[PDB]
Amino acid sequence: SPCPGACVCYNEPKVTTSCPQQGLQAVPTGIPASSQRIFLHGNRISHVPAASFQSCRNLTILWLHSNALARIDAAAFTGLTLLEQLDLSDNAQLHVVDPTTFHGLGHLHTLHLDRCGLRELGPGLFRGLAALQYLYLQDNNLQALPDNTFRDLGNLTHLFLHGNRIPSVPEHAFRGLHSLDRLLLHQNHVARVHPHAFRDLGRLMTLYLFANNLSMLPAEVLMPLRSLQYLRLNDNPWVCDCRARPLWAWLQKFRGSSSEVPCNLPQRLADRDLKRLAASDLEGCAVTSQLTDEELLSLPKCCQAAAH
Amino acid sequence: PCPGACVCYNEPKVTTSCPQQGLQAVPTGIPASSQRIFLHGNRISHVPAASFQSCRNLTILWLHSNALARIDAAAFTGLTLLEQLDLSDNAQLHVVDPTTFHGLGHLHTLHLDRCGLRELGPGLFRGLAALQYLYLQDNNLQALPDNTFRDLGNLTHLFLHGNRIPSVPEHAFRGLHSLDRLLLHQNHVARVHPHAFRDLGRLMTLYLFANNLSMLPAEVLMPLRSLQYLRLNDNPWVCDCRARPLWAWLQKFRGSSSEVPCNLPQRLADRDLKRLAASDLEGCAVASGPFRPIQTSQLTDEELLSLPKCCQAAAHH
Amino acid sequence: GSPCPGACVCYNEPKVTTSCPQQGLQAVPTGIPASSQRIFLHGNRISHVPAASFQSCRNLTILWLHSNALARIDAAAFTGLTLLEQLDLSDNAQLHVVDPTTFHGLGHLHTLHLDRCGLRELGPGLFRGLAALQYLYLQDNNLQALPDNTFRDLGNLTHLFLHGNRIPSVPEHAFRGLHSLDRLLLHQNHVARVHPHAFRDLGRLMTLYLFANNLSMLPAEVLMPLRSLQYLRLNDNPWVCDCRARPLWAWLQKFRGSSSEVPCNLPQRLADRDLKRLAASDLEGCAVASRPIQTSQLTDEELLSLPKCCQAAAH
Amino acid sequence: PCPGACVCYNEPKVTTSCPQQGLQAVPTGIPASSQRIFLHGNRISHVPAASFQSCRNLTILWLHSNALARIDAAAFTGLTLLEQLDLSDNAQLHVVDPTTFHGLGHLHTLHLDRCGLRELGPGLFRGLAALQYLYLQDNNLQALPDNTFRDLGNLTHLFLHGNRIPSVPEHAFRGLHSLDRLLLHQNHVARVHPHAFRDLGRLMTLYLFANNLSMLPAEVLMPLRSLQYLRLNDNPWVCDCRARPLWAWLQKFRGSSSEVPCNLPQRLADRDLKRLAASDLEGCAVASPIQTSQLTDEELLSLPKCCQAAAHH
Ligand SMILES: *[C@@H]1O[C@H](CO)[C@@H](O)[C@H](O)[C@H]1NC(C)=O
Ligand SMILES: *[C@@H]1O[C@H](CO)[C@@H](O)[C@H](O)[C@H]1NC(C)=O
Ligand SMILES: *[C@@H]1O[C@H](CO)[C@@H](O)[C@H](O)[C@H]1NC(C)=O
Ligand SMILES: *[C@@H]1O[C@H](CO)[C@@H](O)[C@H](O)[C@H]1NC(C)=O
Ligand SMILES: *[C@@H]1O[C@H](CO)[C@@H](O)[C@H](O)[C@H]1NC(C)=O
Ligand SMILES: *[C@@H]1O[C@H](CO)[C@@H](O)[C@H](O)[C@H]1NC(C)=O
Ligand SMILES: *[C@@H]1O[C@H](CO)[C@@H](O)[C@H](O)[C@H]1NC(C)=O
Ligand SMILES: *[C@@H]1O[C@H](CO)[C@@H](O)[C@H](O)[C@H]1NC(C)=O
Ligand SMILES: *[C@@H]1O[C@H](CO)[C@@H](O)[C@H](O)[C@H]1NC(C)=O
Ligand SMILES: *[C@@H]1O[C@H](CO)[C@@H](O)[C@H](O)[C@H]1NC(C)=O
Ligand SMILES: *[C@@H]1O[C@H](CO)[C@@H](O)[C@H](O)[C@H]1NC(C)=O
Ligand SMILES: *[C@@H]1O[C@H](CO)[C@@H](O)[C@H](O)[C@H]1NC(C)=O
Ligand SMILES: [Cl-]
Ligand SMILES: [Cl-]
Ligand SMILES: [Cl-]
Ligand SMILES: [Cl-]
Ligand SMILES: [Cl-]
Ligand SMILES: [Cl-]
Ligand SMILES: [Cl-]
Ligand SMILES: [Cl-]
Ligand SMILES: [Cl-]
Ligand SMILES: [Cl-]
Ligand SMILES: [Cl-]
Ligand SMILES: [Cl-]
Ligand SMILES: [Cl-]
Ligand SMILES: [Cl-]
Ligand SMILES: [Cl-]
Ligand SMILES: [Cl-]
Ligand SMILES: [Cl-]
Ligand SMILES: [Cl-]
Ligand SMILES: [Cl-]
Ligand SMILES: [Cl-]
Ligand SMILES: [Cl-]
Ligand SMILES: [Cl-]
Ligand SMILES: [Cl-]
Ligand SMILES: [Cl-]
Ligand SMILES: [Cl-]
Ligand SMILES: [Cl-]
Ligand SMILES: [Cl-]
Ligand SMILES: [Cl-]
Ligand SMILES: [Cl-]
Ligand SMILES: [Cl-]
Ligand SMILES: [Cl-]
Ligand SMILES: [Cl-]
Ligand SMILES: [Cl-]
Ligand SMILES: [Cl-]
Ligand SMILES: [Cl-]
Ligand SMILES: [Cl-]
Ligand SMILES: [Cl-]
Ligand SMILES: [Cl-]
Ligand SMILES: [Cl-]
Ligand SMILES: [Cl-]
Ligand SMILES: [Cl-]
Ligand SMILES: [Cl-]
Ligand SMILES: [Cl-]
Ligand SMILES: [Cl-]
Ligand SMILES: [Cl-]
Ligand SMILES: [Cl-]
Repeated sequence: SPCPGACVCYNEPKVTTSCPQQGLQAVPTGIPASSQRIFLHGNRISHVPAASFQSCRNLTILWLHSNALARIDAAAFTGLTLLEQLDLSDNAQLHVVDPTTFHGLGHLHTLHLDRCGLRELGPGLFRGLAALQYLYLQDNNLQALPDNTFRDLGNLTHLFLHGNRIPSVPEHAFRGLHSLDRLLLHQNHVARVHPHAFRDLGRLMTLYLFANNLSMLPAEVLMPLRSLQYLRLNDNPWVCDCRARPLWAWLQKFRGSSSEVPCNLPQRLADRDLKRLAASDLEGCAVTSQLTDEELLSLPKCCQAAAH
Repeated sequence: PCPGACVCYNEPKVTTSCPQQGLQAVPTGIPASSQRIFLHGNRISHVPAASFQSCRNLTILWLHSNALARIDAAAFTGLTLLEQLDLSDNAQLHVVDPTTFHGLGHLHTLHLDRCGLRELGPGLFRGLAALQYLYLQDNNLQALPDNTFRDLGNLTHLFLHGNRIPSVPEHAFRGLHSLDRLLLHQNHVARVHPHAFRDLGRLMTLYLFANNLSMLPAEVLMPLRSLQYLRLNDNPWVCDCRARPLWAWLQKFRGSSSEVPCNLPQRLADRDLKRLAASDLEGCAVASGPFRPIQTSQLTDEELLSLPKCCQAAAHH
Repeated sequence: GSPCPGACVCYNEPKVTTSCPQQGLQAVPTGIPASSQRIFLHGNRISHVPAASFQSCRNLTILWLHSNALARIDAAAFTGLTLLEQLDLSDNAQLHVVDPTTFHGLGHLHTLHLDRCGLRELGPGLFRGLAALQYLYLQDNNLQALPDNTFRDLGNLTHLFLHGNRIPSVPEHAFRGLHSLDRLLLHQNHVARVHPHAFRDLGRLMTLYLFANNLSMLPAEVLMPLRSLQYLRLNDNPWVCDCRARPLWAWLQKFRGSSSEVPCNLPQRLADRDLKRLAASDLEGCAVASRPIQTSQLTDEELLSLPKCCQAAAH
Repeated sequence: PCPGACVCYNEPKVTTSCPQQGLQAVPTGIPASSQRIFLHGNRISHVPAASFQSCRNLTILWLHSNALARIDAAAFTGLTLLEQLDLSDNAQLHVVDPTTFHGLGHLHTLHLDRCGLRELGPGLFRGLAALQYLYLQDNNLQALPDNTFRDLGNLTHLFLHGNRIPSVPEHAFRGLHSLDRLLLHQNHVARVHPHAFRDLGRLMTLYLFANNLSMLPAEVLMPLRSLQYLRLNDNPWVCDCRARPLWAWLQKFRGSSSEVPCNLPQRLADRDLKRLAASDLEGCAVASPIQTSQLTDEELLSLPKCCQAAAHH
């Protein structure tokens, strides 16, 4: 019954404790235990200690974005077995989340972790979140997409990873994401997508890969994407020589929608859209042609053969 | 001995035919060997259990356009050779007992349109594994519960237009793996659950026009691999970020579709979603709640929760 | 109506019951309470069951009509009885025939007693749609055949009683559909042969009675689908212990379950020997029905109708 | 820092051990890195959600032989690395909230015996796909609801003896396809549904002794293809017509079984059913001494089907 001074409390449609943008630097004491939704966003809260909301057993929505979170205790969400939506975004100094923090939240549907200065995704961080549908991880400081990071997320439909520093997509980065509809990887440092990286993405409808470091994309990697409707590939250093031939053909047959695929090399094809190129425009190796054998091994197969 | 108000003959099937004779009840003395009985266009109001009990070989029963107020739950129990049952155009019938069709394993067509039906009780279509045509249009249905058609694995046609169905839950159409044509137009459909059409891999025609769809998840169309024709006009489509998945689906789809006219935002009013470019679909156009012409920036976080996810993303950043 | 019929006793516990057995009733009594869940009319002298004889008793689950004087059952006798679970029509020896559509629509029927009803045949469609049926009693009738697909809808049937009839053989598809059958009683008939693959659908069968019949041989291959077999009775059959008995002999050696004795009727040298206890070398040559008649003097038509090993013999 | 009543050490696993210290509450200050906690033999009465919340890596929790009156539904929610949970010998616990074990997808053993349990609530064992050992013996259970163990695809041992289970319904043991050992002795089991053991194809050992079975359908034993040892003694077996299916099964079964002593009729008292001949099983021995001929058709409805046949002849 006693509502905290910084807060407004009401009962319909859900029991709500709302205290946003009140300059709070700590979670207010005396939050009604029957709260189903708690809005603490836009304050200056620095920490989330253990069991900060433990009495609110019926909590389904916890809003904590745009604070000054520097640390979240691994036991911060004790008691919140029914939590469905958790927004922790826009806390640029958070940097790290203990890998066990979200454990046991089997009702979680939405998790906002964007703009949290996250340096890495720890092992087990998203384990057990079988009901999760939306995962926001964009605009962090991620430098890797480790294998099996999303392995338990069989119900995930939306995965937002744009605006990090992801250098590549390993084979099993997206293992287990059989329900994924939308995958956004634009504005990273992706220089390559491993073969079979999209093996589990039979339901994917939308894939953004623009503003990355791709010089090539084997058509074979796109072949599991049988539900694909929309593909974005612009602003990549595409090399339109022999290595572009598979992607070129795939683009000709694909009935969905796609962006331009502008050539960056060779110079004679600069600013040409690959989709509009004739097959005979794709010749030789672009990369100076005589190289070290170790460097020759690092080039596409058609370049190694073009030397011969 | 043929009833006075009737005409009886034996080929091609034993038939008792007495339509539009102003009959106040089912006539007595219908030949027990009857296979086809045409009693439509009369003034019959009840069908007790004993009415057709002697007609063991009955396969076709026509009772449409009568004055049916009631059908006994045991009216057809022993008549399991029944193949076609037309009970339509009896507007005051209002309700059919959920056990009325149990055991009719040879039934192929069931007409229940224009019967003022208020609801489909649990188990109404249970066990009808041979049913091919089901007419339920122009009734007073206000709900399409999960598993209503669970056993209709052989149904090819399902008519549901002209009711007041407000939404399609996830398992409303579970089990309909033979369905070819599904007509849901002229209802109040405001939303379709993303996996509502999971079993409709053979569906060729789908009507959803004249409803209340502000958006349709492209995900719900994805299982419709046999789809050839899709009707979507006369819905209040919102052509903002929420329309992006459907927009892409419409570009790739090789079958035929109606226009998808944008209702909001105003700058895109009467534009066709099919003809829009991706860049046209940016941001959020608030089409729900009180204070109806409103900017997303003016909405609390709590208010944003009722909007599409992509609207929430647009408002915050 | 709600008052109890004169010849009856009515009570509510445990189920609403109308009980009028052995009252000398010649017809179904009027005024049986519509709320009846159970009706006992056995041991009277009821001569027929006309259309809708109990149609108001919508909650009826048990209808007892055995040991009456039924000469006819109207095809629509059981109108209204959608919830009927146990129907006992047994011991009406002058009934002779049931209209093939009489039980149609009785989807809750679990038990059906039709034994000792003088039944001359099982009409096409007689047991159609009885998906819940578990017990079917057909013993001590006058059945002269088991037509194909007679039981094809009886997927939940566990007990089938057919003894004391005049069934002459078991055709290939007689028992199609009986995937749940546990006990099959076929004794005291005239079974001269069991068609190969006749037991194809009886993988759950635990008990098979074939004694007091006219079997001269049983291919071991016909028993092979019976993976659940526990008990097999085969006595009182004119078993012929020649070359034709070799497969059954081998089967009996390996069989881990229980079986009766299998007494040899021919040849005379092995008369009344138990096939189970014979050595394989005791099984030789071919003994035709018949002084023993040689294969050598037989017609080719007759020869073709003998077991394969007999045809091979003397050839 | 190790709590005064405890001993703490690192190898082989980080362990906090404080058993039999007369503790009335879970000690505060248990090291967060604890993988194993031994608090058995104390007098602990409550387990609030906060108790073990900081022990994120907790794998083994021993709480047996305490005074538990209550376990909070959120007591283990975040501790999803739990593999062994021993809550046994807390006779006043009586109820475990149906959500208590949700999300424990690494749980391998769960001890709930001697907890005075009155019921198993819906969803109590939901999602425990890793569970191998489940102890539920010596409680106060009066029913085994359908689908109680539906998700326990990896369960090998299930102990249910010493309860008051009156019957086994058709789908009580649905889902238990890895089950090796099932102990149901010392209950009140009067009947087992014919298809109750449908999913128990790997079952090797079945204890049904000290119950109230007057008969057991052979049909229920048929799917038990791996069965090796069956205990059936100390039941009031009726060796009349209703025993014929079990009689035959007993003749064919090549694993081991206890004696199956007849309780009725008097002429076969204390005889082993396994040793009887088929001719010894005839007619109906009515539980009362009442003749079969004297029985009304109404009364016969509550008897085995073969008794109805033996009565009417
Ligand atoms: C949660 O909701 C339930 C059901 O309305 C209620 O009984 C319970 O008291 C609530 N819990 C809290 C902590 O308010
Ligand atoms: C995932 O979504 C499906 C519906 O698509 C739902 O039935 C299921 O309960 C959800 N959760 C899990 C763990 O499958
Ligand atoms: C990736 O591309 C950016 C331009 O968008 C460039 O500045 C950067 O050096 C590239 N990095 C690598 C590793 O190629
Ligand atoms: C129904 O059809 C069967 C077979 O054609 C026939 O024997 C019977 O007389 C017909 N009529 C009735 C009322 O059963
Ligand atoms: C469905 O229809 C086909 C022919 O259209 C038929 O062969 C099949 O038996 C029907 N299925 C059922 C379950 O009756
Ligand atoms: C649906 O739209 C029609 C016209 O477009 C309107 O008359 C009706 O009120 C709407 N229904 C709902 C529930 O908003
Ligand atoms: C059958 O039982 C139902 C519910 O017990 C009752 O409402 C109904 O009146 C009964 N029918 C008759 C004919 O008594
Ligand atoms: C047949 O038996 C199965 C197994 O007990 C049961 O689930 C099913 O409901 C039964 N069928 C009918 C029609 O009663
Ligand atoms: C059937 O067996 C009996 C044995 O009592 C025998 O009398 C009868 O002739 C046999 N029937 C045939 C057709 O051989
Ligand atoms: C759990 O173990 C990991 C190492 O696997 C360690 O980094 C972490 O600090 C441990 N957690 C606690 C609360 O001790
Ligand atoms: C079940 O057991 C198998 C074999 O021991 C194992 O591979 C599997 O991981 C187990 N399941 C779980 C959920 O641990
Ligand atoms: C079996 O039931 C009887 C009374 O019905 C009871 O005395 C006996 O203790 C029961 N058996 C067991 C093992 O509890
Ligand atoms: Cl609440
Ligand atoms: Cl804010
Ligand atoms: Cl903290
Ligand atoms: Cl959500
Ligand atoms: Cl993104
Ligand atoms: Cl999408
Ligand atoms: Cl390729
Ligand atoms: Cl792009
Ligand atoms: Cl170009
Ligand atoms: Cl290449
Ligand atoms: Cl070359
Ligand atoms: Cl008309
Ligand atoms: Cl009128
Ligand atoms: Cl009526
Ligand atoms: Cl329609
Ligand atoms: Cl069509
Ligand atoms: Cl979608
Ligand atoms: Cl349209
Ligand atoms: Cl149009
Ligand atoms: Cl506008
Ligand atoms: Cl347009
Ligand atoms: Cl964003
Ligand atoms: Cl009698
Ligand atoms: Cl009659
Ligand atoms: Cl029999
Ligand atoms: Cl049996
Ligand atoms: Cl034959
Ligand atoms: Cl053979
Ligand atoms: Cl025998
Ligand atoms: Cl001889
Ligand atoms: Cl001998
Ligand atoms: Cl042969
Ligand atoms: Cl140590
Ligand atoms: Cl102890
Ligand atoms: Cl351990
Ligand atoms: Cl023990
Ligand atoms: Cl035990
Ligand atoms: Cl049995
Ligand atoms: Cl024992
Ligand atoms: Cl065995
Ligand atoms: Cl066995
Ligand atoms: Cl003995
Ligand atoms: Cl008894
Ligand atoms: Cl009696
Ligand atoms: Cl029995
Ligand atoms: Cl008998």
